Amino acid sequence: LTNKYYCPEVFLDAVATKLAQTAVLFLNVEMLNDFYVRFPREVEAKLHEH
Amino acid sequence: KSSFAKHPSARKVISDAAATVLADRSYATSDGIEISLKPYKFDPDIQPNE
Amino acid sequence: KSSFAKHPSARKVISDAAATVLADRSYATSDGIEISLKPYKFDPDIQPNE
Repeated sequence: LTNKYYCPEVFLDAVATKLAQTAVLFLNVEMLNDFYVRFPREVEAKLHEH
Repeated sequence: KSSFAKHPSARKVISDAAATVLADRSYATSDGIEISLKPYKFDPDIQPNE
Repeated sequence: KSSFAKHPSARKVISDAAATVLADRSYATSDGIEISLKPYKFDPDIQPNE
C-alpha cells in the first residue's frame, strides 16, 4: 500500500468498501430497526383511518 | 405475494405507510452516518488487509 | 522539559490555555462518540479474529 498515488484504483476501492461497511452498521441499527418497530403501528393506524 | 394482491387502494395505504416511516427516519439516519464518517473524511487510512 | 520549567505563572498560563481549549471541545466529542457507538451498543458482533 506504500505507493498509493501509483495505484489509485485499489485505494479508491478500499475507501469505498470501508465507508460502505460502517455506514451499513449505523443504517441497520437506526433506520432498519426503527422501521421494523414503527411500520406495523403505522399500518394499523392508517388502515383503520382509511 | 401477500393477501393484498387485489384491493390496490389498501395496498397503496400500506405502501404509503412504509414510505412515511422511512421518510421520518431518513434525515436522522443520514446525519448520524455523516457523523460516524467524520473521521474517515479527514484521513481514511487504509490497513494492509483492506 | 521545555524552557518554561521555571516561571510557574507563564507555565500555568500555557497549561490553562490547553485546559480551556479541551473544555471547549469536550461536549461535542462525547456526544459524537455516543452516536458513533450507537450501533455497537445494539449488537457488538464479534468476529473470530477479535
